[PDB]
Amino acid sequence: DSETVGGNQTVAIAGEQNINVDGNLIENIGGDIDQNVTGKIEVRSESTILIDADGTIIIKNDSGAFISLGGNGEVLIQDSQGRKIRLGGAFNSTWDLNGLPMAFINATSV
Amino acid sequence: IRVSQNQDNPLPQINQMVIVWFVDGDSEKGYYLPIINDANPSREKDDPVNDSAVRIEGNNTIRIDKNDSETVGGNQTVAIAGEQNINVDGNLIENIGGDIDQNVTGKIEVRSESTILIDADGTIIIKNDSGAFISLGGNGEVLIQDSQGRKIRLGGAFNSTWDLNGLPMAFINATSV
Amino acid sequence: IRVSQNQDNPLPQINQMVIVWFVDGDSEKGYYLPIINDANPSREKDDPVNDSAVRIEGNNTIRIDKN
Amino acid sequence: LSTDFIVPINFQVSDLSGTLRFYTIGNLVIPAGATFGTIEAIAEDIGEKYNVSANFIDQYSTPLTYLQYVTNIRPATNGRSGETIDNLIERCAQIIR
Amino acid sequence: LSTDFIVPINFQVSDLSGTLRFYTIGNLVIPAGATFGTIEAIAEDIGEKYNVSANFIDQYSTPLTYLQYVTNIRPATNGRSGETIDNLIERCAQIIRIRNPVSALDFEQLAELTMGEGSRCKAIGLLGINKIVTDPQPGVVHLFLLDVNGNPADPVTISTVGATLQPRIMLGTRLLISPMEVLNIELELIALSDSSKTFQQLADDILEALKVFFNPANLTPGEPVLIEEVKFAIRSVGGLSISYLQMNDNAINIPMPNQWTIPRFSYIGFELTDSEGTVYRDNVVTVTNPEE
Amino acid sequence: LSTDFIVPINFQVSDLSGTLRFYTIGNLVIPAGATFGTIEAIAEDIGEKYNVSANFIDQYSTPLTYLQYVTNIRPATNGRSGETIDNLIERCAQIIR
Amino acid sequence: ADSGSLIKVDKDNKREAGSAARTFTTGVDVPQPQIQKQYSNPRPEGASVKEFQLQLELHTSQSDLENLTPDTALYIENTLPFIVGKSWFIESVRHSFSEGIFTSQVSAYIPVAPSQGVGKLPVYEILSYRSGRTVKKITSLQQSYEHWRGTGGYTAYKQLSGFSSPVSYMKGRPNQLVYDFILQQNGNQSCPVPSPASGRVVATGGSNGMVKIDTGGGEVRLLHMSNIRVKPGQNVIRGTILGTQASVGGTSTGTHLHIEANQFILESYVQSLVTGNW
Amino acid sequence: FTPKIRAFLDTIASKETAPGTALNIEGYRSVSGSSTLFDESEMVAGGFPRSQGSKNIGRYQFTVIDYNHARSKYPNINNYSPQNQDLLAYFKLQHRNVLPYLLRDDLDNAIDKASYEWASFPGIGKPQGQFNQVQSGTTIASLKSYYETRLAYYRSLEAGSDFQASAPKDTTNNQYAGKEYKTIRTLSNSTTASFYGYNDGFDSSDLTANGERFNPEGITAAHESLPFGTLVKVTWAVNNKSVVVRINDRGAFVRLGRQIDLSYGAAKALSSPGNDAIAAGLLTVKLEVVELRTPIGENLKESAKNQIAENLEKIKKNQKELATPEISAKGTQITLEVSIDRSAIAVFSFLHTGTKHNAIISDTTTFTGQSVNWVLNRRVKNTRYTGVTLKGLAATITRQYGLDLDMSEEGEMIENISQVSQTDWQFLEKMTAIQGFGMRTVGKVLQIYKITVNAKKLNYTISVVDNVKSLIVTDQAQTDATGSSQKIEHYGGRMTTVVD
Amino acid sequence: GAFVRLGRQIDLSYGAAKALSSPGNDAIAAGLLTVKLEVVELRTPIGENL
Repeated sequence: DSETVGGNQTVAIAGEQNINVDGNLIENIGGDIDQNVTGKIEVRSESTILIDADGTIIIKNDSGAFISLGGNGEVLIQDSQGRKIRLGGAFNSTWDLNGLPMAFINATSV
Repeated sequence: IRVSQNQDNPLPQINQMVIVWFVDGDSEKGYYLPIINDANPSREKDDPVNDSAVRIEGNNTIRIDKNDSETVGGNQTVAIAGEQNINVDGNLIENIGGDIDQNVTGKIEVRSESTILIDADGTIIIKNDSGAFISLGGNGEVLIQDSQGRKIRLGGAFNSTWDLNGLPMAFINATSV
Repeated sequence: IRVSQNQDNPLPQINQMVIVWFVDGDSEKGYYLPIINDANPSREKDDPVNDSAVRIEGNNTIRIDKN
Repeated sequence: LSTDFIVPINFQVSDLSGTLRFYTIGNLVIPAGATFGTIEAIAEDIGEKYNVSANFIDQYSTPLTYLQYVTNIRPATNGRSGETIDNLIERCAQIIR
Repeated sequence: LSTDFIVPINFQVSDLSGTLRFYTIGNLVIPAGATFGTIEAIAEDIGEKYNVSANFIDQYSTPLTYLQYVTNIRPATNGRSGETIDNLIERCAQIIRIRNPVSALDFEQLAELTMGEGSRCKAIGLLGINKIVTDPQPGVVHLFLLDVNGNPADPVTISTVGATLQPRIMLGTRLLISPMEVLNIELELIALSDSSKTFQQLADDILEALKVFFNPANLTPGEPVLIEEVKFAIRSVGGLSISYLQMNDNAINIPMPNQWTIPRFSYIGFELTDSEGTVYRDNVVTVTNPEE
Repeated sequence: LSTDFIVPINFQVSDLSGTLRFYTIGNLVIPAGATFGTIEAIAEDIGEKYNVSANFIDQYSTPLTYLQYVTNIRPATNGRSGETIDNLIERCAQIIR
Repeated sequence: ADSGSLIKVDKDNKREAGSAARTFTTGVDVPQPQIQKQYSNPRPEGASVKEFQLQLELHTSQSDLENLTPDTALYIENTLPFIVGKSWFIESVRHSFSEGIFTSQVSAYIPVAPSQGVGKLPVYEILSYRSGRTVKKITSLQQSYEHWRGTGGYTAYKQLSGFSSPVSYMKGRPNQLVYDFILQQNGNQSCPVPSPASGRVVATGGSNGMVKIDTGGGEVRLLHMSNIRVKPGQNVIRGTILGTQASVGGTSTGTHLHIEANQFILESYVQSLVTGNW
Repeated sequence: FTPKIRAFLDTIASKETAPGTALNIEGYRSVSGSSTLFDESEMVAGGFPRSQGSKNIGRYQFTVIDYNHARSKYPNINNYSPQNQDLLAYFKLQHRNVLPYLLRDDLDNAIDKASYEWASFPGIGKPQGQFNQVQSGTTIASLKSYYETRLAYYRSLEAGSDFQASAPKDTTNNQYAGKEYKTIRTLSNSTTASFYGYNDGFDSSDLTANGERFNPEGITAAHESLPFGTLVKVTWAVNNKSVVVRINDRGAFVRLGRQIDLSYGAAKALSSPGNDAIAAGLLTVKLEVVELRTPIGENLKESAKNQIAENLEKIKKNQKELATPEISAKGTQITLEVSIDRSAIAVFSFLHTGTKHNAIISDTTTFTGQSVNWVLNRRVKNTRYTGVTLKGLAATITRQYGLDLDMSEEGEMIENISQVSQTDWQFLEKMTAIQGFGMRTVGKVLQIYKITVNAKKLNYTISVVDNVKSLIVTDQAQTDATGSSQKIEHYGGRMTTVVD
Repeated sequence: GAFVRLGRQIDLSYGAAKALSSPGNDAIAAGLLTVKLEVVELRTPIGENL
């Protein structure tokens, strides 16, 4: 089956969409992807997951906690209260603590 | 005979019945249209009056020069035995009013070259069958756990925590602390 | 003339050929259907018998109330 | 059109009711590429009832190909059912002198 | 097309005005895959008014499937309304005296026959292959030919006339045949109109009179064109008074370059003035190209 | 075909022009499952003009069902408009001896 | 129906129909059945139209019995001027015999009196063939081998500039090269054979499918073509389908193509077969 | 101004314009021998630009002489506009015999003929073009290349992307055959095959399952399940050479996985220099199905639409038969004056339509004449009327024949009706009958009246005594069995129920 | 249109240009107008399905 649309394709489904593909799904998008989901997003694979972006990657929530894989190579792990673990985007490996204690448990031979 | 201009519908098969008109009554100017017979039986429908059942025994090719619209008041079910190839030159916008349950037997390759944004309101979990995962909690808790039970904890319930599970840690290539 | 009630298929273009019937033989009551000519040629197909090739030069709007 | 168009002589036109009918004087030749053309028309019969105002004639009975509309841009005039005796007498006298 | 096209016999074509109509001689078969095909057409009626220019006949009424265009690639020629009594007298007298083509005249009349009606010949004695008059070659007769179309003769026509005249020339004599040459005449007329004709009617009448005057049948090859004769031919139209006439940018008689050159008037400009002072200026080119 | 096929006797065939016409000698029975088979044909008229080369006859006027093509695998020969007197004399003399 | 161009078949006859002549057509509803492939139906003969009708009863004589048949032209004399001197077509003759008298009734009447080549073709594959050597695919005349000396050695071999093998030509005609090779279309040797040159077909068929073309300056000859589609006297252009390499009905169901033509025609023929531009 | 003419007019402007402006709009204001363009208002003011009397003006170098010569054929040229300059150039192409050679892509001859009009174009056999205004580097080949580039540019603008599955043909009766052998499906990517008929018992005496004699040298094969006559392309993987075989036999040996069995000739056809198919008993081949087809070409519906449109314009034209020249005294007027007591003479008029004569002894000539309505019933017409009353329709019909109309009532307004294969009298009869009217003819004038029980204005009374000789009164019962369909229409029978 | 110029698709008449004027905005005052061109056509208004 082949489908060629010289303009825009608009799909409006009031019910539930089921897609069952036995082969490979290849998506080549020449623009952007804006995915807005009101419910959950549960992705499951059983061989591998590959996430690649030439630029920056940000995984965040409304709580203000995020994992940022910088486009310059910086790595930033931030929690809601503002404690940060940083690696190296042309700086130093820094464990910013916001003036709060850090705990080691079952520490063996640090 | 066709209903539309640029429609080329599948032809009648051998031994199928058609109705033939003769323009100006000439036997040499005949125009046909297939009918429902037995070599041409009726397709199965839930509602024989309102439902549409179509089968194509060859390839199906639709080309639309202008925009396309599709409204489904119920469920849309797609079953493809081979590959699905989607090529969009513009932006792709999907708004889902429910959940997304994506089950893939093979790999998942996601490639972009500008930015990736993953955002939720609650918890985000990236886990494997090995029991190793990254949990970015909805309350701001951060958990980095491996298979054997070594975890780095940040967030709120506890303080900045590094559970080592009774295993030694290290700092290779260390200049200054 | 249409095959089903709620489809409004594209109309024949200017200079395209159609076949016309006259209800009760009246010249003022004519009903048409497009045919395959050269101003209305055949679309390219791998198998002309089983395959379906359709082109729309405008928008395509399909609305389905049920599944 | 790509070729010259001809509205034939004696082409019948009428008003909305169809009771008043005019006929073209001659052949009207609309040259290739042009769409509009003017000609003169004469009433079907004599009498003052054919003196009609502008934009009063808009129907033609015979449907010709590529012909869209017809109108009159001038009120019909000089429709008469016979001149007076005094005007005839004056005309006769002026011929004498 | 995937099949071979057929333009039927007697296919009618016409000019833009629609008054001149030509009909195809026979059926034309354009083989499948070709896009063009040529065939001869004949005028609807006799007369010199059908002698039209190239590409002047392109309108056709009956439509054929996939037929895109039709046009005459050759200017129609040999339109004749008839012959006068003196022409018929000459035709009768030549039958009286053509026994043994011996003089210049005799030779020319024979060559004009068997080459067509509307052609021309010029017979010159003792003219060698160099075409130089001062070197006479006894026993040599040189023929110069203008074909039925009014152009210098095609080699096939030369061969045909040679074969025709071979069993009629004196034994031992040498017959040379070559095409004729054409001298182009460009006219400029300044004349006063008496208003008895319109400017367009005057121009048409003058053009017709000059086309009659410069007919190769009415012209003697190698003889000078006399400007007084041209003025008389122009004025015989009537309804005008000639003020000035130029031929080839001068007012003097035009001598032909050699013995075998025929005049062929190509361009004429009109400047007609009436009593009221209206100046009508026009220009007509009659031949397709200088070397035609 | 699933059944035996019959090309009937006196079946008219011709060349591309249709001027030379042959007719089959008898019924041709193509057995079930077989597709392409052969039979003898005779010219419509006497004369040497019907002697034609192989692959020259390929048209048949009556369009029969399931029949696709016809050809001639031999050049048609022995078309004659009457023998010579000398050959007849020889034939007569040979009978005697 | 294929083009929908609404072609007209005859000059209209709007005689005594009205003064308009531009709003009506003066015809019927049912068209005539068209008989020819491309030509249109002939105009009504007119000799079937009666303009005069004459009833003739006469005392039967022997001459009026043997010479009075519908195949003769009647000439009635000593009568009205419009009857005298005209040929009357006998519609019918009747001979009655009620008693010793023979009576004749004659119904008679008077008839009314009076491009270089094709555009595009599918790509072909050309395989040079020799009786001894193996058949090899070629792209031009330069790569090939000359064919054998056929039935009396009409071939002679010369040496040319770019040919990788001796060039074969007819004896006495260096210009006229002769070759034997196999055409192919998608691997099929029963493909149609496009014409190698434009000209007039002068002779077809014969012992071995000889198509002969008169190009105006030379002759192009082709051998071993079956199912010839061109007739003698026909005009063909470059790329016209002259016939088939091998017939479908198993007429030995295999052979090559023999071609005699000059060097330029053969080179352009191979180039057009390979490229598809004609 | 198709792409060909457009490209040629560019090839002309490439050398006949001012430097730097060959495709620019400003090049339409070029001046010969000068890089300065003339006034923009001058090209529209009308006539010909007077600002430079002697110099050549325009994109194509023209003077007032060429302008007048063009106006001799195209009088609509009133000013010197880019459209008007293009039309003048097209006229010059027409007159110099450049169009016939340009329309069939003979660019050498087209340039040769155009060299007589434009001095910058070289001629055939002379790179001076019968003049000496040919610049350096200007040759016929360069002009051809420029024309090809311009034509390609013009064609690329309206280049489509659809494909055509059919091919144009001149006539519906005419038919054409396929030209390409298209692969349909792949029977087997790789299967083992063997050849039969070589050093075996299979000779020309055997019969194939087709019913044909076996030709071992033929390109044929036996397949297990394909129908006879199926064309199978067999490709040998060793040399990548493919040959099309025709399935005729069914095969005797079954073996395992043996779909096809080639003949000896078919196997020999697979051999290539250095690769002998017969050398290897078993060939690993690929099987495909091919079929005769029409090659798929570019869609030409856009050109076909233009062709249909121009044919539609051309068919509507005066192509009728001329009047027949018939010198005779037959069709004249018959005027009859008749009286019975010489008190008054009654006059009637008819048209002569027939004549009879008995010649032998009974010198008798019989003349027959008919009313003028016979003129209306002579020719069958096809026409349509819309928005016309009964009186208007009758008036037009009578005016078509020079008759007079006498009808007091206008009648109803007919909105849409078609006269299909009917004479004018028949159409008038139908229209008057459907409205309850009837016609009558006297002399030249046709009168239309209402069919009412009280319509005879004058009354004439006679007595049976002393005047009449016969009187037969008849009465019949109405029935649908007899009469015509119109008779039962006038009775109760009618289609009362109709569909909107 | 007589003048061709560059990028000139339309040329309004004097009355058409005057019809574009509004209180405080004279179209004739500005020789060149930056305008948007659309094609309109007589139509039957789209109503609720009955």
